[PDB]
Order: sequence, then C-alpha cells, then structure tokens
Amino acid sequence: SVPTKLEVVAATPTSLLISWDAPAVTVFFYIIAYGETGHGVGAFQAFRVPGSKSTATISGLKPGVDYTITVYARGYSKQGPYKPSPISINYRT
Amino acid sequence: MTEYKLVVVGAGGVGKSALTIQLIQNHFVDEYDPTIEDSYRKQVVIDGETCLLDILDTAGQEEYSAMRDQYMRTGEGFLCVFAINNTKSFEDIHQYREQIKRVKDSDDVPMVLVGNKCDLAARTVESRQAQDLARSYGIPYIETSAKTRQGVEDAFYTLVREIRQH
Ligand SMILES: Nc1nc2c(ncn2[C@@H]2O[C@H](COP(=O)(O)OP(=O)(O)OP(O)(O)=S)[C@@H](O)[C@H]2O)c(=O)[nH]1
Ligand SMILES: [Mg+2]
Repeated sequence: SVPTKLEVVAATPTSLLISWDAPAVTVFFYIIAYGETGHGVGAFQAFRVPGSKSTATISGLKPGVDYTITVYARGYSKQGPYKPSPISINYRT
Repeated sequence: MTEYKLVVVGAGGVGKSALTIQLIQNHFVDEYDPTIEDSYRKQVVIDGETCLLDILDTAGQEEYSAMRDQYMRTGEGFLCVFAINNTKSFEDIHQYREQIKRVKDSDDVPMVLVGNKCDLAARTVESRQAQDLARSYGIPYIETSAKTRQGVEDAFYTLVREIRQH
C-alpha cells in the first residue's frame, strides 16, 4: 500500500487532521476519500491534494460517528502509470 | 465520419469514470480506482447521424493548470459532473466553467451539468440549486445514476446535440 502510516494527528467532533508518510517516488496527487464505516457503493466524498502534501483536513463530519478514511497516491514513473493500492483507517467522531 | 471530442470534468469520486464506462461499455464499475487520464472511442448513431465519440476521462479536479489547459483547449464539449452527496463538488463547478471559458476565449462553450449518484438516499445538493445554476449558464442540467443508468445516455447525447447546434 501507498502511502504508509496513515493516522489522525488531531480531531474535533466535526473534523480530522490526517497525516501519512510519502513514498520515496514522485507523487503527482493524492485522493482523500471518507464515508461512514460500511457505507454502500458511492456513499462517500473525496478530494484531491497535490503530491507535495503529507497531511489533509477532513471537515463537516457528524460528531460520534465511525468514519473510514482512504488515501490513494497517483502519478507516473518509468514503469508507466503509478497506481498503488490505497491505505485506510477507521476513526470515530 | 464526424468525431466529437468530449471531456468529462469534476471533483474526485463524483462518478466521471463510472458514467463514461456505462455509456461506452454498458456496465457499472463499483470499484473506486482514481483516474490519471483515460481515453475512450466509440462509433454510435445519434438522431440517425453516425459519429465517433472520443471521450477524455480526466483525473479529479483541481488538476495542474498546464495539463487542464491542454484538454480544455482541445475539448469540443464538456460534461461538468458533481455528486449530489458532495456539496464541495457542486460549489467547484463555477470555477471549472470559468477556466473552460478563459481557455476557449468564449462564453458559449457546449456544456452539460450532471448531478450524479441520484440513486443515493442522503443528498446534500438540491436539484433547485443545480437547475438555477445551469439556467444562469444557459446549459442543460440532468441528474444521473451510473449505477442504475438513469439519465446516462441522455447526458452524453444531449452534449453531442449542444455541439451540433453550436
Ligand atoms: N451509488 C452510486 N455510486 C456511484 C455512481 N457513480 C459512481 N459511483 C461509485 O463511486 C465511486 C467513484 O466513481 P468513479 O467513476 O471512479 O469516480 P471519478 O469521478 O472517476 O473519480 P476520479 O477518477 O476523478 S478520483 C466508485 O466506487 C463508483 O462505483 C452512482 O451513480 N451511484
Ligand atoms: Mg475516474
């Protein structure tokens, strides 16, 4: 999986600051995806952040609710498209 | 045979790839595989007139200016997609359109506004807001589900009609 070590570093009832370890390759961009744990197909929200970031804020969450957060890395390399498997965590509130 | 260069643009995760694959290959992709860039070409008959659709499925916005400007310059029509469960995806539409108008040097660009995931219960963007936005731009608005195929063919064929009538 890419990136590694996904964690919540700060939380409020409505927001999460997440952090991850960048890989040792150039990343074009990351996608951050979040929805209620066990959500149906499409029942989530996602946003793009540049490949220079290793943190993001997720806002507008419901207090006391279980969320699954997924980070995808995307880009190019000599091998072709860079499309590693995402990393996920769960966090309540 | 006439070719139409269609470009699908919108925030991450709104269903651009699922809508494109439903139109071109007639199945629903349930897996989430964030796009870098994908092209699809298909010969179709629309209103009795044979044409080739060349559809660019773009990475989610915001894209790097230099890359976005290239497909906004070559695109003949734009499917501007948001998800009805993502208020940020809806709010971002206005600036996507402003960027297309700046690159084209024209306030009259063939475009369709698509509110996707209309099968989901818990919507955060109202039809009224989106219809009012599309009317302010003088472009069609259609709600779609890539999952059920509601509105999908109508959205793309409507965009081809907008190009033909420009
Ligand atoms: N319920 C439902 N799910 C959908 C719909 N359209 C897409 N999805 C799902 O949401 C997820 C994201 O869809 P996808 O087409 O990959 O987004 P995208 O806009 O291409 O995302 P990106 O490449 O810009 S990061 C997928 O799991 C897909 O199955 C829909 O109309 N209804
Ligand atoms: Mg995609």
